Amino acid sequence: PPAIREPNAEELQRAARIIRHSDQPDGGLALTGDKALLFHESDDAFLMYARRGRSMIALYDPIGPAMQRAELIWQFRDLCDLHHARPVFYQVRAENLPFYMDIGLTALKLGEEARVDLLRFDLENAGAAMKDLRYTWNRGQRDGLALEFHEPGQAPLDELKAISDAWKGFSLGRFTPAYLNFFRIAIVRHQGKPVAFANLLETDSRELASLDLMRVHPDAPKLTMEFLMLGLILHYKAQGHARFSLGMVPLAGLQPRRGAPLTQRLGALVFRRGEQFYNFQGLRRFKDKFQPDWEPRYLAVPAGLDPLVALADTAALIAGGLT
Ligand SMILES: [Cl-]
Ligand SMILES: [Cl-]
Ligand SMILES: [Cl-]
Repeated sequence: PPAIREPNAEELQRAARIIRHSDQPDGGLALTGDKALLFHESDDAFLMYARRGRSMIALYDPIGPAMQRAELIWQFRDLCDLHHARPVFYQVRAENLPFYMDIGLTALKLGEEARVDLLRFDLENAGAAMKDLRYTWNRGQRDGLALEFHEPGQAPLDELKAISDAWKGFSLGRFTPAYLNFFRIAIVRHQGKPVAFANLLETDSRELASLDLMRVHPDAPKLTMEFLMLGLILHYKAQGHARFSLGMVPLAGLQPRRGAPLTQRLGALVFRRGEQFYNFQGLRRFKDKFQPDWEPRYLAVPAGLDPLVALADTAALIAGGLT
């Protein structure tokens, strides 16, 4: 069998095209180039993966049209058997689960993704949740916080490096010019001084927009984070987008429920930090400030086999990274 390689600049450009034609902005993580690309025979859809141990671990569901997604999943199983490796899918949607079942994979709960319904989101709606955001938006504007947007290529990357340094791989983006040049970038300035930034995952449609890197200067005001997020939500709402993703919160960050099946517990082993799980304290509570809708995300592993092995390889690949 041939060699698993990183994609070239021609392949990356082809992948970038596929993402634009999709409703899957999170596919933009393929553009770091540290993930191998499995293109459909039509070159209208791709799947991204990495190898760790005897496992081949795909990142997210395949990027592309519905039918091509399903056929890529079968392609991947074929490719995995050709290399004598076990297929693993990291952070997949429940709707694609039947396809993973068909190639002989079961699943473990990994966490939950928070997405804000932009069409329903309004700061003048009821509830104290909206009240607090109105305060954050005005109090923050008094204090000199301002959100700006830069087309791809723009934005002082030297000023971004300052925040980035004061503040990996596979499931995350990389602070490199080659990568950040692909995306729109939002910057928060405290009375002119850069205090936070974030690259923006978009598509040519307005179905979904999400996040990747989001780094904040440690000396920045407390509200900078909340302000930056709220600003992005209002921004994409105005642009006419339907949903905005705040990212995922792994199991340990959700409300603890023991007495639960191992299927909905074992997924925690992906995020271990020494003698402790990453607890992701307040991460759920923070995302909940914007009243998002939560949806499960799964880790697809070979069925009828001890998932501890695939969990180990997945844990190693992730190396503790999250948005
Ligand atoms: Cl996702
Ligand atoms: Cl999907
Ligand atoms: Cl402060």
